[PDB]
Amino acid sequence: SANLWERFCNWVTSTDNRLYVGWFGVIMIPTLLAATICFVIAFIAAPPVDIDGIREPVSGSLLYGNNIITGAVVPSSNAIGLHFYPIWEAASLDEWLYNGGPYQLIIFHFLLGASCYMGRQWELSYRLGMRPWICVAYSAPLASAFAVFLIYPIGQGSFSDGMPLGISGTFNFMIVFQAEHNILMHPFHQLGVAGVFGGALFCAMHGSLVTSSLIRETTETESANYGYKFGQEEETYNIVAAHGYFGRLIFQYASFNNSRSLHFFLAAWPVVGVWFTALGISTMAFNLNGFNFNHSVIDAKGNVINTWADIINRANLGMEVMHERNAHNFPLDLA
Amino acid sequence: MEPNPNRQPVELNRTSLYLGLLLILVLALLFSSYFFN
Amino acid sequence: MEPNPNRQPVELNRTSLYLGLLLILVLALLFSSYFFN
Amino acid sequence: GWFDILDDWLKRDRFVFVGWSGILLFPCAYLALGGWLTGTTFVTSWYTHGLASSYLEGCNFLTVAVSTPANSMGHSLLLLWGPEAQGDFTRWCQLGGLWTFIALHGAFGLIGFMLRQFEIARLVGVRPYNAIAFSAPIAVFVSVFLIYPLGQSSWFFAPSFGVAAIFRFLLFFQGFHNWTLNPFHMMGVAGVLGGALLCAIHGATVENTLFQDGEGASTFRAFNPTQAEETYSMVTANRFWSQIFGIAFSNKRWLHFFMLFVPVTGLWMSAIGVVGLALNLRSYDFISQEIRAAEDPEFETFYTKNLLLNEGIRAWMAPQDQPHENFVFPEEVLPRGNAL
Amino acid sequence: RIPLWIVATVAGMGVIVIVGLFFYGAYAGLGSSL
Amino acid sequence: MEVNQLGLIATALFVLVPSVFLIILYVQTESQQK
Amino acid sequence: MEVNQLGLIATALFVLVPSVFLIILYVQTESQQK
Amino acid sequence: LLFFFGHIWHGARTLFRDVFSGIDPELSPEQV
Amino acid sequence: METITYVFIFACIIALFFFAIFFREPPRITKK
Amino acid sequence: GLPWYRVHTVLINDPGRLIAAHLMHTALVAGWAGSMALYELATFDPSDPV
Amino acid sequence: ARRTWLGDILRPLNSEYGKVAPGWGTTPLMAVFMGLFLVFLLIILEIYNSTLILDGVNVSWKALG
Amino acid sequence: METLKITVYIVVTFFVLLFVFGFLSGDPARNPKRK
Amino acid sequence: VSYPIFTVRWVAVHTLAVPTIFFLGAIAAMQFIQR
Amino acid sequence: IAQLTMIAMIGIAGPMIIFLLAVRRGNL
Amino acid sequence: LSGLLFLAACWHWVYWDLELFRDPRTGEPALDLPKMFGIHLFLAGLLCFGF
Amino acid sequence: TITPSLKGFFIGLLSGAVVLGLTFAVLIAISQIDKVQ
Amino acid sequence: RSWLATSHFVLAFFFLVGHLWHAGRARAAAAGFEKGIDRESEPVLSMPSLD
Amino acid sequence: GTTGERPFSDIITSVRYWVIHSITIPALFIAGWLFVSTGLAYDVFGTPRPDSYYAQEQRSIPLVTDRFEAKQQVETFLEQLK
Amino acid sequence: AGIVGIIAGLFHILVRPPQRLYKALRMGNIETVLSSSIAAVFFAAFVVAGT
Ligand code: CLA
Ligand code: CLA
Ligand code: CLA
Ligand SMILES: C=Cc1c(C)c2cc3nc(c4c5[nH]c(cc6nc(cc1[nH]2)C(C)=C6CC)c(C)c5C(=O)[C@@H]4C(=O)OC)[C@@H](CCC(=O)OC/C=C(\C)CCC[C@H](C)CCC[C@H](C)CCCC(C)C)[C@@H]3C
Ligand SMILES: CCCCCCCCCCCCCCCC(=O)OC[C@H](CO[C@@H]1O[C@H](CS(=O)(=O)O)[C@@H](O)[C@H](O)[C@H]1O)OC(=O)CCCCCCCCCCCCCCC
Ligand SMILES: CC1=C(/C=C/C(C)=C/C=C/C(C)=C/C=C/C=C(C)/C=C/C=C(C)/C=C/C2=C(C)CCCC2(C)C)C(C)(C)CCC1
Ligand SMILES: CC1=C(/C=C/C(C)=C/C=C/C(C)=C/C=C/C=C(C)/C=C/C=C(C)/C=C/C2=C(C)CCCC2(C)C)C(C)(C)CCC1
Ligand SMILES: [Cl-]
Ligand SMILES: [Fe+2]
Repeated sequence: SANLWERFCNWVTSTDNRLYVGWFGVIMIPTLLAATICFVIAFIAAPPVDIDGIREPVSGSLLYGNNIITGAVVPSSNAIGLHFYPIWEAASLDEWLYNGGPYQLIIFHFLLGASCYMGRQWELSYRLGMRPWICVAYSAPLASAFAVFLIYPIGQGSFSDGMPLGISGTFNFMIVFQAEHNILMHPFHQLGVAGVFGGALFCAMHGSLVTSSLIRETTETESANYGYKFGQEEETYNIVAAHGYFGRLIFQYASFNNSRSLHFFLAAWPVVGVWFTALGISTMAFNLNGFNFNHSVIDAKGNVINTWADIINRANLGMEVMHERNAHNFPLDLA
Repeated sequence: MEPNPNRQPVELNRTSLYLGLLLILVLALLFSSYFFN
Repeated sequence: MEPNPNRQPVELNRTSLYLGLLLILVLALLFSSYFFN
Repeated sequence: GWFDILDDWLKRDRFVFVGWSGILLFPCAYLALGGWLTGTTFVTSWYTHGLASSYLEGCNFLTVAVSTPANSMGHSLLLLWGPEAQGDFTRWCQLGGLWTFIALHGAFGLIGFMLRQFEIARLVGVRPYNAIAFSAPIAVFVSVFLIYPLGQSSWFFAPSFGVAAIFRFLLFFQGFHNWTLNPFHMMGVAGVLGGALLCAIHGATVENTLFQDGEGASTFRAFNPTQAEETYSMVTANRFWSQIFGIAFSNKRWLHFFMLFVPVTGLWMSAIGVVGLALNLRSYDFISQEIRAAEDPEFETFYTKNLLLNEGIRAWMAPQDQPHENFVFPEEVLPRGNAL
Repeated sequence: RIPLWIVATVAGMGVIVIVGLFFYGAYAGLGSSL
Repeated sequence: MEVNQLGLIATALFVLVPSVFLIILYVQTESQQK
Repeated sequence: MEVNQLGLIATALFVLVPSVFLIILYVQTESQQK
Repeated sequence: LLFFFGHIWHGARTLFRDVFSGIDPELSPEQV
Repeated sequence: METITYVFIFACIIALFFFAIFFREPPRITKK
Repeated sequence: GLPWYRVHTVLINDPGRLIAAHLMHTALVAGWAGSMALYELATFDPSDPV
Repeated sequence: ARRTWLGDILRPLNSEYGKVAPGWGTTPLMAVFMGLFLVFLLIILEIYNSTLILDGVNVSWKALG
Repeated sequence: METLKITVYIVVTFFVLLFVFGFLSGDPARNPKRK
Repeated sequence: VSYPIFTVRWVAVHTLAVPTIFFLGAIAAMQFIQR
Repeated sequence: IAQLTMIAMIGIAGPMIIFLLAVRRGNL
Repeated sequence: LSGLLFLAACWHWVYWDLELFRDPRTGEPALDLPKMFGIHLFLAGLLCFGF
Repeated sequence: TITPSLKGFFIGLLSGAVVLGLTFAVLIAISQIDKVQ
Repeated sequence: RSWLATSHFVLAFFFLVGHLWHAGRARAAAAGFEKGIDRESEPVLSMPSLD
Repeated sequence: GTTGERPFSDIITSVRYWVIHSITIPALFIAGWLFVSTGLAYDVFGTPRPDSYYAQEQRSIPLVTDRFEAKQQVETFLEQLK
Repeated sequence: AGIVGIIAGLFHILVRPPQRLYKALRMGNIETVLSSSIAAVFFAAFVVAGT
């Protein structure tokens, strides 16, 4: 034995593994297995959770009357707030499942692993001699999960205010958010949808332009895909014919001819846009909300002349006035 | 009869099968809720 | 890996398909009544 | 023959390619963009929605909009010289004629534009997959700004052209159609969200798997505009993802077609969902859920919770959002939780 | 011949000025709240 | 009438599954070169 | 619970039928000589 | 609305049958 | 009955996942 | 060979089997019509047109 | 090939394959009915949309009996 | 229950050590060229 | 070269340039309206 | 009242200290 | 009518190579679309009228 | 006969043709003023 | 407290990205490939197929 | 890489251009300004002036309630000194 | 429409397609009869949905 530990480190770091369990992986792989296994069990058999700390259990598991679309893993109690609630902090599991214990076990392990997943997306790139930064693109979707699962709860003072782990549970997070923060009227969110819409747009743009300008090497009755072999030397499409068409669609200088400048833009746009959307949720986690143009334009006498901004406010009040029915005892919603 | 000369063989690679099944399964996971309504 | 040398191809002729289906269908026509009971 | 001479001129390679298509595109496209920019700053929505909607009144880039016509108008095309406006321009403006103007014009502008793509493609001799793709945005515009209101009582319920005026369209669909719970809308987002991923991921994958073809750090100059070798290691990319994600591309032709499919299929699904929302054939509820919620007062899911949010949205918005209904909801009838 | 870099920085400030006038107008105009 | 709820799916899967099996084979046989 | 009776068979056939389709092809592809 | 796409697809595939399967040579673009 | 149906499909997707990652067609270079 | 979504191109210029195809289609559409009717007649209640 | 009774009787109707008229043939004449059809549709459309009213034509469930 | 705490803690220490003593083990070295 | 003046590009450029400024001027004036 | 007078000068100051350099041509 | 169209579909499948589809000139499969359209359209209008 | 809305229809049907006219007028003209080959 | 907290989270965040970015470059700069994969000696091409 | 049009760069730099546009650009500007400041815009687009949303007492909205007699109905709304 | 349909039919049975068109609308290529038919079929569709 060349030295056990020396070998161990050579295996872990080995680039000959089907799946690159890295150094970050050593933390990732266990944390992600705990999160997934706990989730799957929760989502299927977990019992009702008193999310709002007002003894009014919300069942979100299949076996307890839910389906895929409605079902979810409910956030820890509001009675717990930001307190750490590990299994060994409960008199029993029965108490732990009632106070939304699983939620924390899941969010913490996931966020942890999902971070190492980024750390790994660097490591392998290092071990393979390729440039880094790929992990920096993945920093945007991660920074969102963080914003939605940890930053917002820290800011709002409770994990019960974090986004639930489910379809409908997510829609709840949105509808309520909008009511309390008016996100649609916030610059960061708008940049977010710009990045996402734009992304999908450009994704279609590139995708189409390229596939449409492929050099013919296929039969009339043979998949146009076969005209490419894994491990080619030259390109499989006429990037000069591509630019030729797109340059005429709009106008020459408003078109890419440099594949490298194209692909940077292709990556830069969404990542930057999503970065801001993540900063939006993380900023509005401290109650710095969207623009409030309520009763702005008023007439010569003082009457209030409504704008679409006001019609939005009514829709918002409805959400405000109806969310968490029995949870409020006082006039102002400061939590 | 004369062997019709307009026929070609049909193909579906392994990846396509996978890509296929993934689509069918997930669609089923998406619509089952509304089927049971 | 070495291409395992124990494999043979599988075959099902057209008649067998027919004889097969005939069996499946008629069995279904025989047990469906008891399935719906 | 003049035709071929007319042709000749049009298909001439200028700075801004005109083409046959242009005879349709440019007139509309400009009028559409123009009408918006006009209304956005000058025309009001007082006589139409009892709302200030232009800079001239005090609205800012967010609150401005070209609001839909009254509900009285119905599905009227509202022509400047039609029974409503009667040739008069000012009246036309006050009756929301500028909406059907922008709508119908812009509509043709999108036809022309796709035709352009089709026409320019042919000339340059490339495949029209840029045209196929652009069908998705058409479907959306067609289904949302035309098909949808065509199923409702009138144009009044179509999305008004404006930033904020679109946010209420969103909130409305939630409150009234419970749109987020619709299978087709979900597919929609799955496509746009998933499409914005492919965009990002592929871009980053390329920039960080590039070969060195220069001695500088800013590798942008190091690119060969005249094909030849692949500018990035497709073979390295494959191994990367194959070890970090478990799955990875290995046929640029497929990887790129996939990038067309995902966001275009998504938008198409989101369209169908709305085409159903026209007839109000929504995906509002789950019957099995409601039945148990009726008999059993302790059964609560994140679904039931949401429906209550909708109830509030409808009750508190409907009054000033649907003026033509002269709604009057006494404070005591207004649904409300405790304290709030 | 007018040096490009000057055409820009002049047309540039010129925009910051007009767009800034808009931002001032938000606390005085009709778009106010007072 | 007052039949079994699972009767329909029991009969359906009883027909499809094995028929589907055969067809998979036949077609894979049928397409073997030479 | 109070679900749709046909929900089960609707989901079953929705999964089987098209999956079965693909499989029939793949296997027939897979077994073509050379 | 679904059939529209069919039209746009088949239409394209008829006027571009030649360039189907792919393209080929030359480098002309920006010069009439 | 419904629960069973939901879990089944899920279990089927995970099965797929496995096969997709560990039983794909080996990606062959140049001579493909 | 042919991708799954192209199997029907085997008719693009075989007028015979193209007619054979549209005949089968028409058969199914006519067949559906006939049998969808019977389904309605087996469940429609004429007891009250009001 | 395979001739048949019916096949021969129908042989003429299908034979003039690539036969085209020369130049711009009937095109211009066609382009007139086309413009007429376009106007025709716009009329019946605008009538249904009550944009073009015509005493005698009452576009409602009424005017019926 | 007080046990589970102990066990978890141990388990997490293990992996966290493996992680630090890992990158410490001259990680820059591990790569294609210059090292 | 001997470039021309009035061209198609010119036309286009102006259809957008001329109105724009006319609007930017209009809007700029609005910043002073009151009550 | 109108301290825009200030901004203006200190604003044209920045480009000036490089403009004078385009004149005296050197070290940019 | 469905059962008959079925049988018909079968016959037209087996006897696919009728001469009627082969162009006398090129001796290869061909259909004179322009004239067909005329024929069909005539029958349509003729039936439309009757209806 | 010839109702106000019918008069408006002509006004729009006529004002439209004009636009098509002047457009194709200008076009056909400028088109035949350069295109050498 | 709202102003400070938000401004500083944005800054703090982007800096963590800044970190990743400059740390990823430094590791590639050191070992020497922060400018592309050596066309000739392509590391991946010398590693056994996992397939 | 080129077409007939005179390279913008040259034009945006030609002293001739500015000699033209120093006049043209501000012209259009001052025009649009006047369009608003002279109250003309208000009449071209029937847009209410700050003192023309409601009548002094009324607090109701002038909602157009029928298509065909809309224009007529709108005119009447201007009547009540609205 | 029936009569006009009968008339129009005869025309197309007699008059042939102008070279210019036959070339433009790639006639004598059945996959274009489809492209046009579908366009009509969905046109018909959008109308019946409205009525
Ligand atoms: C007027 C009807 C019509 C007809 C006759 C055709 C005919 C054809 N199309 Mg097609 N098409 C149509 C409408 C039509 N299309 C529409 C409306 C769309 C848009 C949605 C498309 C989109 C389309 C695409 C994208 C493609 C074709 C292709 C083809 C050709 C190969 C067909 C193939 O092998 O499919 C194979 C069919 C199957 C094995 C899969 C069918 C699975 C379906 C989706 C499940 C639903 C089945 C269900 C019974 C359908 C109900 C019918 C409903 C309308 C009532 C063929 C000539 C292909 C071609 O061009 O090849 C080069 C091709 O790529 N078509
Ligand atoms: C023997 C001939 C025949 C007859 C008499 C009928 C009769 C009938 N069929 Mg029917 N059918 C037939 C053949 C026939 N079918 C065939 C061969 C099929 C298979 C394709 C069907 C499939 C079928 C279905 C699926 C259905 C019927 C239905 C019906 C009934 C309702 C009729 C209806 O409203 O039509 C509606 C007629 C139209 C669709 C209008 C067609 C006009 C199109 C849009 C124009 C085409 C464009 C044209 C070429 C332009 C040129 C025209 C020119 C003059 C300008 C009716 C009893 C319905 C019924 O209630 O069920 C029993 C029904 O659902 N049939
Ligand atoms: C070529 C591009 C184009 C297109 C497609 C359109 C299209 C349209 N415009 Mg329009 N427009 C354009 C350019 C264009 N515009 C331009 C450049 C301007 C600026 C001048 C305008 C200004 C404008 C205004 C101000 C308005 C429209 C409107 C409209 C819409 C309804 C108008 C209508 O009913 O037409 C009718 C169609 C015709 C006139 C075509 C007739 C063609 C035939 C072949 C000629 C036959 C003539 C002959 C005399 C008839 C004999 C029959 C006999 C029995 C009498 C329509 C969508 C209206 C609208 O938006 O309402 C909401 C509207 O108010 N447009
Ligand atoms: C809201 C998000 C969104 C916007 C703003 C957008 C915008 C655009 N997309 C284009 C293209 C595309 N988008 C594509 C896929 C996608 N596009 C998506 C989403 C968007 N795409 C998504 C999600 C996809 C994935 C399916 C493709 C494949 C293309 C193109 O090929 C094309 C392009 O060239 O890309 C660069 C350009 C077409 C320009 C044109 O036709 O002018 C001519 C027509 C005009 C000017 C008339 C428009 C009239 C419209 C209908 C009325 C607008 C009303 C006002 C003017 C606007 C203000 C109203 C708002 C305030 C609400 C244009 C920049
Ligand atoms: C509380 C602590 C609990 C500790 C648990 C006990 C230790 C772990 C036992 C693992 C048993 C399972 C074996 C798995 C086999 C395998 O993965 O492929 C076998 C390959 C080949 O391994 C290679 O296999 C070789 C042997 S052979 O090829 O398999 O014969 C071997 O020589 C080589 O070293 C090896 O790298 O494994 C690898 O490539 C190494 C990466 C392993 C990644 C682990 C899973 C990652 C999960 C990420 C999170 C996902 C979340 C959930 C999503 C669904
Ligand atoms: C309506 C109508 C019409 C038309 C008209 C027209 C055509 C107009 C045009 C108009 C126009 C054409 C306008 C324009 C405007 C524009 C503007 C007003 C702009 C502004 C802008 C700005 C403000 C900018 C900003 C910005 C951005 C956005 C980015 C960032 C940076 C900056 C800040 C620069 C007619 C008569 C035919 C008929 C009747 C109807
Ligand atoms: C042979 C013969 C005969 C018989 C015949 C018969 C008996 C027939 C039958 C037939 C039939 C009986 C047919 C049927 C058909 C059906 C169909 C064809 C259907 C279809 C359907 C569909 C396709 C659907 C779809 C869907 C779904 C599923 C869901 C979603 C939605 C939709 C709608 C899409 C006689 C004796 C007369 C004599 C002569 C010979
Ligand atoms: Cl709630
Ligand atoms: Fe790419």
